[PDB]
Formats: sequence, C-alpha cells, structure tokens
Amino acid sequence: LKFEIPVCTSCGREITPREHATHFVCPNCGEAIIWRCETCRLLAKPYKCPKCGWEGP
Amino acid sequence: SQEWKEYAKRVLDEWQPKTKLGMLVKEGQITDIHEIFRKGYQIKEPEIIDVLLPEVNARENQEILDIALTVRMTDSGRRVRFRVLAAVGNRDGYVGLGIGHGREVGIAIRKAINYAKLNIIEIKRGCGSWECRCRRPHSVPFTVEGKEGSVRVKLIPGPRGLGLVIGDVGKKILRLAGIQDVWSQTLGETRTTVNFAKAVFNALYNTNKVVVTPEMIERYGIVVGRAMP
Amino acid sequence: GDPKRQRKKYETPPHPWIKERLDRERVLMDKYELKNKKELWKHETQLKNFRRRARRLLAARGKQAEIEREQLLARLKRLGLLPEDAVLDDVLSLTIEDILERRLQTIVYKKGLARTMRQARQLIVHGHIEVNGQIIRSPSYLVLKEEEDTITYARTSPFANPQHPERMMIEKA
Amino acid sequence: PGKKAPNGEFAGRKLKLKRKKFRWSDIRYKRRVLRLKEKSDPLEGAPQARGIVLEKIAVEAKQPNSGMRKAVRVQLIKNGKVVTAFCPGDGAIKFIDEHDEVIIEGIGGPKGGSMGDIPGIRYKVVKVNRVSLKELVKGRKEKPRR
Amino acid sequence: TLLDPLANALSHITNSERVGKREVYIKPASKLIGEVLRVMQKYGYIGEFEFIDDGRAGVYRVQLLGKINKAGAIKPRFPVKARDYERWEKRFLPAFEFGILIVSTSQGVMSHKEAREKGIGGRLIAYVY
Amino acid sequence: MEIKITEVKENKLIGRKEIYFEIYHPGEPTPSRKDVKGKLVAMLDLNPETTVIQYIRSYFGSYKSKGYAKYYYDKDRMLYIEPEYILIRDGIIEKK
RNA sequence: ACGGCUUUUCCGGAGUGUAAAAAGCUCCGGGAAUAAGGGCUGGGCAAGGCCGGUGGCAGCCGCCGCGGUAAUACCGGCGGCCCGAGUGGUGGCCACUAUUAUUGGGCCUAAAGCGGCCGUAGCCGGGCCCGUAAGUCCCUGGCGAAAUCCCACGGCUCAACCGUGGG
Ligand SMILES: [Mg+2]
Ligand SMILES: [Mg+2]
Ligand SMILES: [Mg+2]
Ligand SMILES: [Mg+2]
Ligand SMILES: [Mg+2]
Ligand SMILES: [Mg+2]
Ligand SMILES: [Mg+2]
Ligand SMILES: [Mg+2]
Ligand SMILES: [Mg+2]
Ligand SMILES: [Mg+2]
Ligand SMILES: [Mg+2]
Ligand SMILES: [Mg+2]
Ligand SMILES: [Mg+2]
Ligand SMILES: [Mg+2]
Ligand SMILES: [Mg+2]
Ligand SMILES: [Mg+2]
Ligand SMILES: [Mg+2]
Ligand SMILES: [Zn+2]
Ligand SMILES: [Zn+2]
Ligand SMILES: [Zn+2]
Repeated sequence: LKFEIPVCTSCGREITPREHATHFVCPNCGEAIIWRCETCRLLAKPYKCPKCGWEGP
Repeated sequence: SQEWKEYAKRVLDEWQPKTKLGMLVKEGQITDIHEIFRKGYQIKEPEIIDVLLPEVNARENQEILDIALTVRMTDSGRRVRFRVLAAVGNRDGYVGLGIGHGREVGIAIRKAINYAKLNIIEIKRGCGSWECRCRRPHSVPFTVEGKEGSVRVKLIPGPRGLGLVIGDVGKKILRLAGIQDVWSQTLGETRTTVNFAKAVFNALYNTNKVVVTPEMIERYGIVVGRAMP
Repeated sequence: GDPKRQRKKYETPPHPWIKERLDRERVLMDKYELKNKKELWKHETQLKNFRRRARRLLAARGKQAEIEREQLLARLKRLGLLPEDAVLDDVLSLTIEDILERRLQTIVYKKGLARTMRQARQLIVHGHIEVNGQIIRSPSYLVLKEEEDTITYARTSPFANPQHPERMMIEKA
Repeated sequence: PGKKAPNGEFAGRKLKLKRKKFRWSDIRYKRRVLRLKEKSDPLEGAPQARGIVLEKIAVEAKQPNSGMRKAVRVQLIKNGKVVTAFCPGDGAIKFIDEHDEVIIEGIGGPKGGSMGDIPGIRYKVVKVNRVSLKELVKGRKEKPRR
Repeated sequence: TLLDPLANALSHITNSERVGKREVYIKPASKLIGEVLRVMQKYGYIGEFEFIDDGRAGVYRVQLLGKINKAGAIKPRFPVKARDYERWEKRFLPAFEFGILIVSTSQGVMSHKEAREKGIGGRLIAYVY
Repeated sequence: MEIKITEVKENKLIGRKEIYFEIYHPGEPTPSRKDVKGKLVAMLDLNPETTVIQYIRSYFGSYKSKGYAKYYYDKDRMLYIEPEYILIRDGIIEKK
C-alpha cells in the first residue's frame, strides 16, 4: 500500500513537505486530530472539531 | 542495497541523538523516510538522512554543481573564500540542494554536502504529455514553474525517451530526483548558476502545491516519493 | 520558386565536443565495428523518425490516422523490431541497439558464419553471403524477419565447402 | 503603463501598423532593407577581390600590446579604390613586392569588420601572383618569375 | 469604465481563493455569468450559488471550496472549429486533460469536452483549472 | 545452362509470337546469343531463319538471366516490321 | 615475426550490353598486391604542465587574452584529439534572440509616459425581453493542373531513384 497525505481541517488543502504547519488533539474533547496549514495559521482562520463541534483558535 | 543497509546499521548503533526527531529515529518509532515530512519538524542532524536514506552517500548520487572563489578586501591584502554549490538525491523521489563555505575547497565541499541533506524534499512524478499517455512516473505530471533572482524556469511534461531538454545544471538536478524526460522554457540570467539551480529546485518543490482529484492520480500515474513496485 | 534538391538522410550533432556523448558513441562504434560516425548517425536518425511518427499518431484521431497507426505497427514487426502482439506505446521503448542488431554484418556474425565482426564485413563486401538466393554486398542492409533464416554462404563461394581451410577455422570457434 | 494595446478583435490594422513602425528601430532590419552596406562597400558585395600593390607599410598594435604589423596598400582592379590589407604569417612580408598582384578577402572580425589589436585593417592577403601565400610562408612551393 | 462583467467575476474569484475566502459576491450579474457558474459547479470547482435581487442587475452569492488553481476570461473571444481544440488546450491548460475551456455554441454554453463529443465549434470565453 | 519458358503470347496483328524466358547458370558466363537461339529453336520447333532474339540481360548478384525473343511466321513480314539494327546484331543479315 | 585466407577495388581475357561505342553486369587467369588527408591541441571546447628555438622583437588573437631570457597560448620536434575522401578560409540568409514580443518584451532609480488639459475619426463599451441571420459553428454540391511533401506495397542487389494506391 501507500500512505495518506494529511489535509488541513480549515481549508482542506494538502500539507506540503516543509511548511510551518501544526497538528494537535481537539482541546475540548480530545477525540479528533486538528491540522492547520501555514496560511490558515498566518491569517488566524477559525477551525471546528468534527466530533464535538467546538470551534475557534 | 546490501552495502547501504549495513552502512545504515553501523551509523545507527554508534550515534547519540541530540534532537527530539533524532531520538524518535534512534528508538525505532520512525522507520520510513516519508514519515519526517508534512508535520513541521525541524531537521538538524544529518544522521537522520543517513539512517533513513543511506544511498545519498554514494558517489553516483552526489553532484558538485559549482565552485567559486570570492574576495574580501583589507589593508593587508585580499582574503579569499571558497563557495561550493552541491546536490544529492536517491534517483527515485527525494532530492536536496546545499551551499557551503570554507578557507579551503575540501571544507566547503564537506559542509555543502552536509547542508544538502538537511534541505531534503519529496516531490511528485507522473506522465502528462499530450503525445505520450503511459501512466508511468518518468516526467513531471503537469507543467510547473519556479523562480530565484532574475531567473524564471518552466518545466513541461515530455514523451518517454525524449531526454532532458534543459541546461546542464537542470539536467543534473532532475536526474538526481529520478526524472528522465522534460521540456523547458527560461527567462533571466541562466549563467548565474546558484540562481538557476535554486529556480529548478523550487519548480520541483512546487509539484506539491497543485490541487488534484483522485481521478487525476489514475490518469497521470502520479507517484509521491518512491515508485514502490 | 526553386526546383527540388536532394537532402541528407542523417542529422549531425548540435555540438561537436560534448564528453558524455563522445564516450557513448565511441563504445557503440567499437562494439559494432562501424566505419565512421555518419554511418552510426544514419541509424540514429532512423530511430528518431520512428518515434516521431508514434508521437504524432498518439495525439491524432480520425480515419487516416488509424490506417497509418496499423501501417507503422505492421512495418515495425516485419523488420523484426517488435513482437507480434506489440502496441503503439511499445514504439517509445526502442533503443539504438535494437536497430544495430538488424544489420546484415551483425546477423552474419551472430549466426556463426564468421569469427569476428570485421570478418563478417569482409565476407559481405567480397561477395560470399547470399540472402534468399541473392548476393548483397551492403553490410548496413537491415534484414527482414521472414528472410533471416535463409542466409547462407553463396553457392559459388569458396566457403561453400566444409573442407575449406578458412571455414574450418571459423567452425572451430 | 497600462495593458499593452490594441488587444481588440477588430483592431488588426492598428496592430500591424504599430509593429511596422517600431521595426525601423532595429538597426539590423534598417540596414538590410535600405541596402546601406552595398552603398559603401569597396568590394561591391564580393567575397574576394584582386588588386595591385602600391607600397608596404607597418601599423602599430593597440594598447596594451606592442609590436609592428606588416601590411600593404592595394589598388583594386574593379573600381580603382585603395585599401589596406594585412599579410599573415612569420616573414610573410618578404614574399611581397611592389607592382605585384594580390587576392584579398575579409579579415574576419566582429560584424564583418576588423579584429584583434589592429582596428582599421579589414582585409588580408591570400594569394600573391596567383600562388597561395600560406604555402610560400611554409615552403612547399616557390614564387615564380624571381 | 466597466467593459466586461465576466472578466471581473473570474479575476475576483481567483483573487479570493488565494487568500482562503469561503464565499464571494459577484456584483453586476447577467445570464452568461450564470451559465458559466453552472458549468463550473458541474465539474466541482464551486459549491452552491444563488441569485439575489436588488433593483439593479442583480447579485450572485457563491460558495468556494479551495479547489481552483486558476480561472480567467479569454479576450478576444476567438472562434474555434470542432477538431481544433488541442492547440488551445496547450495554450491555456497544464496537461492533456487537465481543466476545462468554456465555449459558447449555438447549442448553449458548455465545456470543450462536451462540445468536442457533440462535434461542434464555437467561441472561447473562459478557462478554469 | 537450363532454360525455363515463362510466357508465350500470340500477336496476330503483327503476325508473330513473343517469348519470355529465364536461363539458370551458376558459375558460368552469360550465355551467347547463338547458344540461346539454338536451344530455343530445338525446344519449340521453330524455323531458325525467322527467330529473332530481342535481348539477354544479367543482373547484379544473380545466377540467372532474363531474355526476350520473337518468332515470325513469314520472312517478309519480319523484314518489313523489325528494325535493321536488330537483324544485323542477330546475324540474320549482313551489314553493308 | 611467423603460418594461412580473400579479391570489393587493380591488370590481362570471353560473353552480354549499345544505333555504333563506352560504362554496367555474369564468368576465367595473376596478386595484399594498386589506394589518407585536412584542421586543432590556455578557456569557451575533445585533446601535453614534455623537449629545442625566440625574448614586448618576431608572431598569435571570432571573443576573453598570450609574448618584457625559466612561454602548457608564438616557431619547430615528438606525442594527443575531432572529422574523414574529404577537411579548413571568406561573404550571405535562418536559428541563437522573449535583441521586434499575436502566441510573448519593456518605460521610479538602467534606453523609454507628450509640461498640462479639452476634444474629431478610429479602437473598446452596463442589465433584461422580442425579431433578424451579416459575422460565427455544423452538413453537403463545384473548384484550387502536374511535379514537389508524408505513409504502405511493388521494380532496379538494398538504397538514392521510379511505379500503384491512401493522405
Ligand atoms: Mg586599516
Ligand atoms: Mg528573491
Ligand atoms: Mg539576458
Ligand atoms: Mg522565377
Ligand atoms: Mg579539455
Ligand atoms: Mg581565427
Ligand atoms: Mg620553452
Ligand atoms: Mg606546437
Ligand atoms: Mg528588454
Ligand atoms: Mg507626464
Ligand atoms: Mg480626451
Ligand atoms: Mg452587453
Ligand atoms: Mg452563414
Ligand atoms: Mg498538385
Ligand atoms: Mg528486387
Ligand atoms: Mg523499397
Ligand atoms: Mg514518383
Ligand atoms: Zn489551511
Ligand atoms: Zn472535539
Ligand atoms: Zn509517458
């Protein structure tokens, strides 16, 4: 098999090999993994957990 | 692959890691090259590439792109410095480019090879030519661009067996990445070798920035990293 | 305007002194015992023309394109450069070595009628080899598959006698 | 400056006139179409010419080189104009005499003109009394009629 | 002054997607912009869109999904024949079947793939990939 | 030499028969016109006085030659139809 | 250096060929015999850090640059490289050149925005409904000689060349 390319939670684009992205468990519930790409972090875009629905940086 | 496996084994057992990612590699929690990318890690120890991609230490997988000597003026004469531009790769899907400086040529060559490893990237390969639709990863999957200084580079998919229709620096870099056929167009001062090489490297990196659909992956035979038969 | 002028059948290199190309071509010249560069260049051009026809036919559609597409495949398998079940994409994997293996010089050496490539060339030039009952003195002639096995010594040649001194030395190899 | 103009579908005449107007700013195009080189060429478009030697001279090399370059003054048969021509080779000036006839051709510098450390000389001697000068300088042949 | 409502709309969309906007408003609407938006939605380059009525020429509200590399008008609107699409593809697109050229035919507005299947030409008006 | 007849055609308008043939002869010179004519007239029962050989041609790397000949039923018709040069070259008549 | 072989080509003959000749082609006798040059050798750019001369003189140099008594760059010897019955010199056109730019260039500081503005022709022009069918797209009749170009098959030993069909 092959491997899956991670995707930003806010905008849905793929993460490039060496960009300044981040990922962490949901602060509210801890059941899902949030990914944020460099552009979304720079512009402070909001994000929403797909399980518990808690939103925002 | 028998030699470089034991080289990687030798390096691993006598290495004391100074960084968190180096520790993850030392303890067997990371076993593949593709697992160090796309998560924001800082890569600061060259032993990481030596363990995960040992074949970048072969002579056929390293190229010295150019050597220049530069001068600083002083009241006691001219102080001379060497600048070396070099590149490494695995001829499948990983490539890196680096610059080194030193008082003698050998020091600069060592440092330049060292910095190329630390600047490693993974790319995408495929077949996108109107006159060759073979779904094999011998070319770029679609047209891409890169730039540095006054230099602009555009890379275009080409038919199997065409060769690399590009200047020599671009030839060396593309060969180290595992690409056999391409067409190209350039603007600016290509005789500035540092900028020419950086523009080609940026163009290769930019294959990751194009948005694609699952259907496209089948149509162009897109492969990320190793071809993996 | 101007009337027709007959044009060269081969193309010259874009730069005369490139080290890598010189090394590659020297290896080929030594291996197949060619007389000069232009001979080699001739065969290179033949290969290029084949590929250029395949590249154009892949991106074409219509009724004449299909006829041309099947004619190209048929000609390539008649010369013995592709197997009977090949497709158009297979045209793009042909190498220069495929064409040189079809020279009458090479085939005379491969079958065991001579001991060396140089001897095969002299046998062809002096008129000791017959191809399907006809004597041909051109070492660069490309042999069709249908006539490959009817290639022998000429029936009027000194070599068409198993007791000839030079033939016994050829057979000892 | 805004967008390059005109871009319109029905603006063909103006676009063609613009391209024609600024093509006269290209010195290559202007010289060819106006035939300026033909108007001033002493060789009258020929690749070689024949002339008669009037005297021998020497030209100093330009800075920072030093040396004397040996040349001849030649009067051309076709129109009577006089031009200077270089004599290439070591000791070549010794094979030339006054009233001898020579064949000259271009010296081969940039833009079809002069070259090296001798600007002002545009031609070189190739034959002397219908014998190749290169042979004479090397040997292999003798200059006739003494 | 305003010369071309369709060019403004496509340049606006490509500017907005580069900074991650989730929706846009196309201010002077028209029927041709609506047909182009329908074709864009069919191939998955945009989400839902809706017409909003002022007393003026109307507004379009469009949802973006980050799936557009680039989009733009073609000026002048070159005529094209039914078997001549490849050279225009090489002019505007990055690989052999990558993206769409949008074509105005006497059978309506459609992608160049559908028109090539029908065997008709028309006028080029836009590209999206 | 071994002779093989390829075609015999009837031409009533001219009043002749036209004969195409091959000769197989490895290791031998090109056959002469006299020998070919004698063999042909024996092989077809012709009056040799009205038998004309048009040509005998050899090829580059071959062991055989191709030939063309004509046979008239009447001598006067032959003298009226055929050119003088071919009848002399075949020894039918004498050059003045 | 020994031992053996061959005869494309070469010398002398017979036949065929030809309007007649000559070439060409098939056979027979002799014999490795009868057959290599031009340019280059510091970088661009493949190839010498060897020897002997000359000493800012003579000379070389498309361009960059060599030569001022210890010249890898001039002249010559010996070596080496490229192409080869050819290989160098001079002049012209295209490419190189996105240095003419529709595709596809520039104009703050490098060549280049009229000192400023009003307006004629031209070019470019906001949304909806109905009609027309000039532009535009599709189908089909009559045309755009042959030679020249591309492909397959066939005839000259193959090819160049020539014929039959498709474009
Ligand atoms: Mg001081
Ligand atoms: Mg920069
Ligand atoms: Mg430039
Ligand atoms: Mg005329
Ligand atoms: Mg070299
Ligand atoms: Mg010169
Ligand atoms: Mg010396
Ligand atoms: Mg010398
Ligand atoms: Mg410019
Ligand atoms: Mg002003
Ligand atoms: Mg005004
Ligand atoms: Mg309108
Ligand atoms: Mg109409
Ligand atoms: Mg015609
Ligand atoms: Mg034949
Ligand atoms: Mg043929
Ligand atoms: Mg013909
Ligand atoms: Zn994002
Ligand atoms: Zn949650
Ligand atoms: Zn391909």
